[PDB]
Amino acid sequence: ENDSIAYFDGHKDSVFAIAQHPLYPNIVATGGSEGDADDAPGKGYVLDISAATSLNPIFEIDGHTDSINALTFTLPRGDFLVSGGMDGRMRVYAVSVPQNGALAQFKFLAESQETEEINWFAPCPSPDHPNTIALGASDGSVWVFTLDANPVQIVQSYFLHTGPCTAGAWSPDGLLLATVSEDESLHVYDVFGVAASKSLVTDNGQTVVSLTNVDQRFAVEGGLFSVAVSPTGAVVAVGGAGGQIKIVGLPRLQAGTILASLQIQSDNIESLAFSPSAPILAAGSTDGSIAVFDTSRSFALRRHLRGAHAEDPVVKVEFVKSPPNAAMAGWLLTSCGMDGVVRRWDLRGGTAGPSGLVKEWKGHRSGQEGGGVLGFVQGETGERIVTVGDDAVVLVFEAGSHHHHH
Repeated sequence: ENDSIAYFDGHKDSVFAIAQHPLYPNIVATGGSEGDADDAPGKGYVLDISAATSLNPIFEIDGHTDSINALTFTLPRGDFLVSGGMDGRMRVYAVSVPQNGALAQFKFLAESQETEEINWFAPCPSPDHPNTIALGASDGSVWVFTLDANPVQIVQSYFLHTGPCTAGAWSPDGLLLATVSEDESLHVYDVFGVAASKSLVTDNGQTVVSLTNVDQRFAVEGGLFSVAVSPTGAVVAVGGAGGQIKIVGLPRLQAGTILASLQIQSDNIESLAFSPSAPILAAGSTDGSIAVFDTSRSFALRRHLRGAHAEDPVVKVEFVKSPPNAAMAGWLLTSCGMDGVVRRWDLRGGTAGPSGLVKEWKGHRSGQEGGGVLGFVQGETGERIVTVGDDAVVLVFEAGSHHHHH
């Protein structure tokens, strides 16, 4: 019924976004809508989960005149907290986390509003370019900013998509940024100019891969909604309408060709994740299923988990980076859905060539009752999961790998 060990009910309506500090997993920001009126503002909070039953915020994020839709702490060390709204506002806060005193301080620095609606954030993982963030917007544009020193630098502003930019993902080296659109296009941007210097950019001078609706072998009718890049940076996966997934080659810094096409599930692929260390790709669908493909076997189907979240949308799937049982590295997947449940899966099973349900966490309302889980973070080890719900609640769950035996 309710597996949570703590909660936060301060949001007045849908909690759309959540971010976790990269060094301090107890520091989590949540953001969403304060109501359904046309003029309802957005609101965010910063929480300290180490206090985990009712949580009290350590900071409040004000200034958004519409729902907060995106949050991120910057890489590598969370120097900034950035909020992004349906008002197009990007608000930048400096973060200080004193190992001495009672910790976290947050200071507003700047606001940028180059678009009307922010759809997503993705921090750049390049160690060479700290505190760099990308976003995609409803006008199809993709912006890359660096937070340094006019504290907001514009690194890139791209206008290649012609419809809403629905998702973005960096390559692991942080040199490429892959984004997708409702208009069915994929563009992979040479953000820092490295590919251009190696004569690996397309005719438009900006991308290393550009595929659109005119490319018949690529076109996914109804649009693209998710994107993920493999751990070696060798391929990008895009997911879209009708359960379709396309695998496209990237240059290593071969490029732009379709290496595999998939369509096992029946509705929008809303979430895609490559395992960080097992040769598998997981896809979550609006139809409630998760599908697992073997990346070293032409993306053969390993397992089709029908009803992973009943017949409600699978909103997010994400691999546990460093599970307590080191032997399970790369094989443990956490998912959340509009059924109001968070689940974790052991993906070793299935057809691997030459259920797997591990744990369920309940507490949110289902979509049918006005809830649904819209997002989560789970730290490095997956042992503490913090959720955001359409039922305006934030929950904290634990995996309990440490039994504290006597």
